[PDB]
Parts: sequence; C-alpha cells; structure tokens
Amino acid sequence: MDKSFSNYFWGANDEGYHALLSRFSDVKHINEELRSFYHERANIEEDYAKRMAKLSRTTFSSLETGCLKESVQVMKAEVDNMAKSHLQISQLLQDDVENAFTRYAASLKDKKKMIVSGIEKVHKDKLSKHQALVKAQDKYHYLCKKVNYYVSQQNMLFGKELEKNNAKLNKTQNAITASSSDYQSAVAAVRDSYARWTNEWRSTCDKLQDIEEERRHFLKSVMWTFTLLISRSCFNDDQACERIRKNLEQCSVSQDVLEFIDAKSTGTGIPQPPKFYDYYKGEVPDDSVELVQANFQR
Amino acid sequence: MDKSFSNYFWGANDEGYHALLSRFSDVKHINEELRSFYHERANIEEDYAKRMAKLSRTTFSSLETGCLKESVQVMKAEVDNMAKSHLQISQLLQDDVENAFTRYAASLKDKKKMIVSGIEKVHKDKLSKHQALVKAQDKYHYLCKKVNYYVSQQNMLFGKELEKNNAKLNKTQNAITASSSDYQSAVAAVRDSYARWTNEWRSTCDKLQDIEEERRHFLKSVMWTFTLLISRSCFNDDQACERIRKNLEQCSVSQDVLEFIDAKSTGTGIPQPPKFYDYYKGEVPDDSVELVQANFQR
Repeated sequence: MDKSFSNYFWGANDEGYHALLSRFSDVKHINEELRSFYHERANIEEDYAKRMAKLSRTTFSSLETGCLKESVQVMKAEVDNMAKSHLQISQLLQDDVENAFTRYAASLKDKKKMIVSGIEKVHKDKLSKHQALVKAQDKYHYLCKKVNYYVSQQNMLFGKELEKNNAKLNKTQNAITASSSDYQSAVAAVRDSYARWTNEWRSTCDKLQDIEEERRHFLKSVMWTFTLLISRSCFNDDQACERIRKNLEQCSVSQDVLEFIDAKSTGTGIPQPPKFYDYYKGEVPDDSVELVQANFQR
Repeated sequence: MDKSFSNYFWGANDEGYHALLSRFSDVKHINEELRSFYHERANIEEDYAKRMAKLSRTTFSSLETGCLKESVQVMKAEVDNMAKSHLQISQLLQDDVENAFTRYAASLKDKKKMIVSGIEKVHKDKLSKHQALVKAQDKYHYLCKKVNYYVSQQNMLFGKELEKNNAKLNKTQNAITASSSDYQSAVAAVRDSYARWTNEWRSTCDKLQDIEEERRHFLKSVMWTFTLLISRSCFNDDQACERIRKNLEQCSVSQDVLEFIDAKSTGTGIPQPPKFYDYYKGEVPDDSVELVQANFQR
C-alpha cells in the first residue's frame, strides 16, 4: 500500500475532502507571511542602497594632493560601486524572491479554481443521490410499516371499519411495488455516484499531492535564491574593498611628500640679513634680498 | 640638496612660514570632511542593522510542518545573526574609523600649539630687529644728506650766515659718526636674529614634515581599517548564508510529505454505497458504513 494522498484522506464522512480543500487557505497564509517578510527585507536593502549612493555623491575639497587624494576618490568610487550592487540586489530581492510568492499566490488561485470546480460538482451529486436514497428508503420503509399495522387491525376490527381497513391495506400493498422499485433505483444511482466519487477524489488527491510537493520545493528554492543573492552581495562588496586596498598599497607616502614639496614650495633661497651701506664708499641702500640656496640634510 | 620642507619653504617674505602655518587649517578641514563621510557611512550601517533586527523579530504561524518549518526558522535566525553582525560592524566603524579622526584632531591641535609656540616668537624677533635696522639706516643716511646740504652751501655763503651754517654742519657731522655706529650695531643684531631664525625654521620645517608624513600614513591606515571592516561584514553574512544552505540541503520534501500524511491522515477506509434492504421481509438496515481500504498507486 503506497503512502499517498490517495490512500490516506478518506473517512466515513469525507473528512479528507473538507480537510484538503480547507488547506488551500493555510497554504495561502504561509505564502503571504513569507512574501511580507521578504517584501520588508527588499525595502531594507533598497533604502540601504539609496543612502549609500547619496553618500557617494559627497564632494570633497581640493585640499588633498597626490596619490592620497586619488585613494579617497577610488574609495568614493568603490563605495558607489557597492551602492550600485546593493541596488541591483534589492531589485532582485523584489523580483526573484518577493514577487515569486506573489506569482505563486496567483497560480495557486487558478489551481484551486480548477480543482475545486471539478470535484465539488461530483461531491454535490454524491450527497444529492444519497438524500434521494434516504427519501426513497423511508417511503418504502413506512409503507411496509403501515401494511404491518393494517394486518394487525384485522384481528379486532369488524363491520364497515374492517372493510375500510382492508381497503387501506390493499391500497398500501399496491403501492409497495412502485415504492420498492424507486428505492432500488435510488440504490443503483447512489452506487454509480459513489463509484464515480471514489475515482474522482483519487484523481483530485493526486493533484493535491502534486501541489503540496511542489509547494515545498518552491519554498526551499526561493529561500535558496535569497541566500545566493546575499552571498553575491558579499562577493561584490568584498571585491570593491579589495580594489581599495590595492590602490592604497600602491600609494607611496614618500612620493606624495615629494610631489607636495614641488607643488607647494615657496622658495629654495634663504633670505640674507641686510648689510651695512657706507654712504661714502658710494654705497646706497637696496631692497634686493640676497638669497643663499638652502642645503640642509633631512 | 635633499628634497625636504627645510630646503623648499623659504621665500623673501617668509612665504613658507605663513604657508606651512595656515597648512594646519587645511589639514583640519580634510580630516573633518573624511570624519563626516565615515560618520554617515557608519550611520547607514546602524540603521541597516536596526531595521534588519526588527524584521527578524517577525513571528510566523505554526501552520508549516516538518523540516521545512525548521528551515524557515533557521533562515529567520540567520537573518537575525546578520543583523547583529551589521550592528557590531557599525559600532566598529564609529569607534575605529570615525572616532579615529577625532582622536587625531585632538593630538594635532596640541602638537600645533607647540610648533606655533616655538617659532612665532622667533619670527617676531626677526621682524623686530629688522624694524630697528631700517630705522637706524634711515637716521644715518638722513644725516649724511644733511651734512651734504650744509657742505654744498659753504662756498655759496659768507660771514655770519656761514657761521650759522657751519655750526649746524659740525653738530650734524658729529652725530653722523654716532649714528653710523648704531647703524652697524643694528646690522650686527639683525644678522644674529636672521641666523637664529634660519636654524630654527629649518628645525620647525623638519617637524612639520614629520607631521605631514604622519598624516598620510594615518589616513591610509583608517581607510584600510574601513575596508577590513566591510570585508569582515561580507564574510559574516556569507557564512550565515552558507549555514542556511547547509540546512536546506538536509531538508527532504518527500519526508515532510510522508510526515504530513501521517499527521493529517483522515482515514484509509473508502465509504461503500448503501445497499437495498428488503423491509418487506424483515431485512433490517445495518447502518454501518462498509470500508474497503484504499490501495491506489502513486
């Protein structure tokens, strides 16, 4: 005996019928919870991306020089690259994760419509025949019961009331044939309906088991996709960080200081103190600052 | 000739003196710009973490079953772990990156007060001696021009006008010898002051260059730290994703469905159709629902 919905969702009152149908709302509930969860997770990522992009738009002054200035620019460009990545990730979190639940809820609605329709008609007919069977069985039952009574009256009745009784008895006996006939027809019709019901519910159970099995594969894959997206985000950001470090590694402080000196130098000549100007040896005061070239060791 | 601050920041008007001193203001503004940048970056990270922790506090319904139910909890728990990680990272960004500039700013301020202390006095003495020189220089040549006036008017003059003239000539000629010595004394003093200034400014230059070198090593170090922190964040999140994937790998859909069937089964008995009970001969309904156990294949 196989372990499937086909063999384990029956019951004397179609318990499996009402159960598996009502489960559709539980599946929908679970699906909506996760959609809502990942909806927020995506917006969190988007906001993060947006703020990081805004930060990348920061303008610095022109006060820094050399490769150190370049490093700040590279760093800002790479923070921007991280923003772009996170924005792309948030978009995928919405489209491939969040919206996957949305597309599932839309698909499930159609699946339920197709399944519920093609089984509730069969079920309604099953109950319809069964009602007709009980109604027919009852008529035939209490007709036989009246015959029993009318015969028992023959022992104590007399006169015109005995013949009136025997008239009722005779009329009731002739009703038995048709009543028994309609009853047996009701038995036959209910048998066929049950036979059709057994086959149809089996078919429905197979389809309902498919949905459940696909549901669990779906939920696993989406959560899997979620981790793939975040791991990708980590790879991207780490690569950006590595590029910042590579740029920093190539940034020589001593070379920067050299270039700083060349660009900011104010003079290599040391001003000499003013000398004595003897009025008599033709000497005359001048303003030309004598310069002696600096020649110190660091 | 070494390429150092000590050899390249002179100039006839002490341009290098004023340039390297106002340099402190630029260095401070660069540091503040970066501090502000990483403050926002740390802030973005903190908001990210806080919002992600709030999300992981979501409560899901207990409608889900099996390993899948466990996987959803593992997923949400690892989302929680990522939030905690991003929170600590934001704290380290604040204390080790952002606050690094704050610690540097304090040390730079106290360092500046010492450089400015030991050089501004020396510079004023240079300017003070120079003012004393130009004043003595002017007095000397003004007297020389005046002795020259009375001399050129000698032969042109006569008697009592000559005597009045020559009297002012003697008084002036006398003063010239004295002012010439004061002029020379000033020249001697100024050359001493310029010598001290030269030796002191080169010393200060060497210190200022140490500061500039220190500064560039510092900013690179803090940027480096920034990348290590983000990379560490990437690592933690990726590990969290791995752990989620380890759990999904071990979760079996088949087993979940098998356990679902076991828990939710509503019966294995197929209800059989009601039979015809010949009431007319005393055949009484056995109101039992005959159950033929299902044996369908999947």
